[PDB]
Amino acid sequence: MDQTQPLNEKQVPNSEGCYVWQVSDMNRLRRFLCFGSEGGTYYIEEKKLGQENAEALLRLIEDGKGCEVVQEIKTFSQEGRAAKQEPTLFALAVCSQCSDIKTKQAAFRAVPEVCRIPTHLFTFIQFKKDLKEGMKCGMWGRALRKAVSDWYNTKDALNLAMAVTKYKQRNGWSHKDLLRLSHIKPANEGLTMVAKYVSKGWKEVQEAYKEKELSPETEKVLKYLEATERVKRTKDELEIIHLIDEYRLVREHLLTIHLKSKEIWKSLLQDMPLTALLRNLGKMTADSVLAPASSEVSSVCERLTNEKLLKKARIHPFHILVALETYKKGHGLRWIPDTSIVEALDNAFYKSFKLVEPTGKRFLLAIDVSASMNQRVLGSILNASVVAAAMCMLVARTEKDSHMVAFSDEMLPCPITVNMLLHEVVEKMSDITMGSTDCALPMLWAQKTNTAADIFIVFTDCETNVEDVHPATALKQYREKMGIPAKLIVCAMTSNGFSIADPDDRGMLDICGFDSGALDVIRNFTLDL
RNA sequence: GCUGGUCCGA
RNA sequence: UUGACUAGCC
RNA sequence: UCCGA
Ligand SMILES: [Mg+2]
Repeated sequence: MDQTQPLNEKQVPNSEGCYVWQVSDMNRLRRFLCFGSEGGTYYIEEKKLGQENAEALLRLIEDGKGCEVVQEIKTFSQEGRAAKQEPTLFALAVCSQCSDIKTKQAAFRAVPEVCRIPTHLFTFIQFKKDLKEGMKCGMWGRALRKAVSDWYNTKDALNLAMAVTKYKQRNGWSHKDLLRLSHIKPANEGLTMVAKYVSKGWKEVQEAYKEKELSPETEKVLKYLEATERVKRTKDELEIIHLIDEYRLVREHLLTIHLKSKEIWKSLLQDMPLTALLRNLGKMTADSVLAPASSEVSSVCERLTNEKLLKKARIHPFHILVALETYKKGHGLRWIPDTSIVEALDNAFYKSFKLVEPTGKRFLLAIDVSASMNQRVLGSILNASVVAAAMCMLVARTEKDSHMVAFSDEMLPCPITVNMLLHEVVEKMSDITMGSTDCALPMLWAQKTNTAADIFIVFTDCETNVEDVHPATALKQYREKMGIPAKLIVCAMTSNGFSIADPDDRGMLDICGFDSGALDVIRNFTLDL
């Protein structure tokens, strides 16, 4: 009895034809939320992968778990546990469409909390448009009109003014489009002004409010909207700098000619929101606004390493990782990556995760480096082995008693250590992918060598394909031969529906890579909590 | 007063 | 933007 | 496709 044979009737064949278990639908939902389906996997094509997860979603709704789905989507969104928004928004769109009335109602109820910025709302609505044929249903019923109307009417006019000028339109939709389709009725004078600005433009608003009496709050909105117009009618460096300071305008408010100015950037740097700062490190370095040993460089490092703000702004470790890698590249533009910035990014990476108190148990961390793990993740340049290595570094730095190992169809030494800097672990890992997949190795190896481990964490895509015993079986053998209640945590690295964890074994757990809140689930499972 | 749906955006 | 239609609710 | 702590 080996992997090419089913262990029981509950097992199904994976992409290689070997037998594993079907991961639960709620668990597959989480994998989807964290990895999406873009780029598909080594075995499944993008489109097919998308349909598979969409199928699982519909199955959840059909099984009457639609409200649990929405709750899970909302939780991931609010806590920022997922690197990208597309998957959560696509899922919310499905739930808001054709689902049972309860599911649909919970979904729209979650719109304000899930769609925080215009880009989210625009993307959500576009997916509902794409789902319009496949789900045989229209989208502009009273519920969507109401949800969109509330999105605008429950917001402070001045804040909305910032939102509609910074994000005029994204992913196919503009605010004008939404107002036209929602037929919103402004809830106050500030909203009416903004609605008028979005629908007819500045000139219209100006003529509409001339000789008109306005509260002091409305006056603020008018002045702000005017500033966004004024900044586009001048090439004077100082006037722009003063408007930025005065109205806290951001990069999105400026013209191309303005972004060539080192001084405009320095003033832009003053109150640059966190994500924008992270993504423009390369640009500002090339322009010398982030000069070596400068005062800006030092300021930037302090912002990137402040755990409180990283959480507040919902900065995800994967964003940190991607930024780190491209910044280190030194080209995108050409620049000398600042070593202090590079060190701060490494530091922020770990801080971006939801940290927890250590358990003090013995962990054996095994990274799957088989050929399939060369698959790209989240449309980035980083493969699954690289991403999993980053997760291992996280766990290894949380649990002092951690041992890292690698494997394909044979055990291999791990070329990374707990003291390395992230960019270094990345370089040491993108040449390792090779060979077949034997997911039972870690447990078999530990037994053979008498290595004591309380927890086995295996980072893989669960596409095991060697004529060796089932990993579940290897785990059972380890428990008996070593006299240790070892547990296996399967850290999924894709959104396929396969798992080597035995559903009937309370000692085996399914979770997925780069869920910024995964360290919490691991701690609870480990401590039997 | 309210909430489901069809149409109306680009 | 500040709907049309339709189905229904208090 | 740039989440104002
Ligand atoms: Mg493989």
